[PDB]
Amino acid sequence: DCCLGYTDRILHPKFIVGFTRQLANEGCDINAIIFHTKKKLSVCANPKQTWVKYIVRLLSK
Repeated sequence: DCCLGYTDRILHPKFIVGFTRQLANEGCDINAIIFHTKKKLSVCANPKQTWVKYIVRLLSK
């Protein structure tokens, strides 16, 4: 259950209903933002990307 890398497919804000964080010091070797959909389809994203931070920002508003 660790993200081993990041999606390079588009992250569509309208389909994303929340996220979970993966930290490189809790079991897994890299940090990741895991977005998920209504369907609970999950996708690994790069925490350092501006677009990822933005969506996280949008969910928290």
